[PDB]
Amino acid sequence: GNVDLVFLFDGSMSLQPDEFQKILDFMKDVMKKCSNTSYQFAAVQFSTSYKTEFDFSDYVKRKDPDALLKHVKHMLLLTNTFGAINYVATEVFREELGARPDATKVLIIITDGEATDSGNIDAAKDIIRYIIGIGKHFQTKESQETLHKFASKPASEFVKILDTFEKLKDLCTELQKKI
Ligand SMILES: [Mg+2]
Repeated sequence: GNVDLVFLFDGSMSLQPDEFQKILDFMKDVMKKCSNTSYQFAAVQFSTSYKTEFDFSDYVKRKDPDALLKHVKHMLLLTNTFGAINYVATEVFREELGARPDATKVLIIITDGEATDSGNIDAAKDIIRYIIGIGKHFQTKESQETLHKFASKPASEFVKILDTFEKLKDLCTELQKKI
């Protein structure tokens, strides 16, 4: 029943300060609701570059989402989603970072725009992948559909297109129900 969950969250230049803070608050809320469970967490900010803001070992030690994220600095650059997902798959889901070999791997990708880079995410395909596309850049169907390649199948389950986070059916509950 162990789940190792990574939040992979956009820090691009398009995010207003309140919008970036709402992404932080969303991750904290999921963690608080899912705390003291078989879930362990890590979080990675991506924009141009990728930074593990806290790893699974950190999570087990402090178990305080506000302290784990207190040092995050909004990167304010690009949206290199291909590089970021590869980074998570190969550099974050590792025993050296506290990941548990027995656990089910889950990736929650949070983004406010289309990917600026290119390539493939072969190395991450066996991870259960949800993508949340937040805000105005996903107002047309075409834009939304560009996120399907990053998510598990079917997109009707794994791609979430949101005006705001409050409209999402509660993620901790849904994960505990389904994973
Ligand atoms: Mg953006």
